[PDB]
Amino acid sequence: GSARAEVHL
Amino acid sequence: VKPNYALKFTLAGHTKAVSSVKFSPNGEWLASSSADKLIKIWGAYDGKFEKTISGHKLGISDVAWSSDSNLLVSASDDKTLKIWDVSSGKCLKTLKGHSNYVFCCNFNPQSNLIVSGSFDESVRIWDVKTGKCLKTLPAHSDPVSAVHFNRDGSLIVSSSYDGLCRIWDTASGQCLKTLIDDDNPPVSFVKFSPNGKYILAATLDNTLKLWDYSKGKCLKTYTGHKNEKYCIFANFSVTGGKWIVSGSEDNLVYIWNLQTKEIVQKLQGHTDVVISTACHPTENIIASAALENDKTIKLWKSDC
Repeated sequence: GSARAEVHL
Repeated sequence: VKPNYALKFTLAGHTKAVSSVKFSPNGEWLASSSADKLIKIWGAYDGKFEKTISGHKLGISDVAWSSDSNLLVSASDDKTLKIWDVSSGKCLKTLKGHSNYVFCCNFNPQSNLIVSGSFDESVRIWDVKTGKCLKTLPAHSDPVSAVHFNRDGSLIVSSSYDGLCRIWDTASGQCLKTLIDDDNPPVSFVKFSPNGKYILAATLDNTLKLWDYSKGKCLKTYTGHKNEKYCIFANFSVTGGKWIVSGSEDNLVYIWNLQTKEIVQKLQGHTDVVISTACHPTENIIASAALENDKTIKLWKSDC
């Protein structure tokens, strides 16, 4: 729902 | 000596992953931000829900208090930051300028400035009063994971997925130093120590490191936890014993002895990644928050 709660490659 | 943090309260309310938790400087409140686009205020000592602050159009990734505990600033996927008056719940200013998600934010010591980091790979410095961007720093070559002002506000430290930690002169905007160790893993979090002599940095290779800013060298490393995917916050606990606190991807809260680097305690209870932790300014209290499968915040208390 927000960048921090997602994984970034 | 070792701490004995015990679960005291579990705070339910956010409808999506919680993204960050922060205790107000005056110790009266706990603010939390979430992917549910909301900010919630809770009693710091009783964990009692106070109010909900709304406005952002998309999920929020970070929230921070002003020095006098009167304002909050949040960073959202809607590419804006919003300054809030906590007492009234009003959005005083919406900071527009970043060209991609805003990921991190903080007020400077006098709280007249706000620093932000974004997926647009830049760091921006804003005037709190006018809500106008004062400077845009072409800081990194990947998303900026964290930004923080030093004790007197003359410096800003930033971290990025590009593997770098950089220190900037607030007034000139010049890059004064680039810090990186023997490997180049993404730097997921950074912040100056309470006395401003060190920088605590987390990298996505399951490591936390304490850097001597002036000498530009790594002094201590903290390991034992799991951190390879999310930008988990880390803190300096200074109310009782001097610890380093951080969430982990194994759903636990880790606490290390800052000087010895030994793990002194692990807090079990969350059902998902502990993305954020915060340490109360006067009481030995730790607040922890977890992602999507948990959605709760927990307050732990210790006698030391």
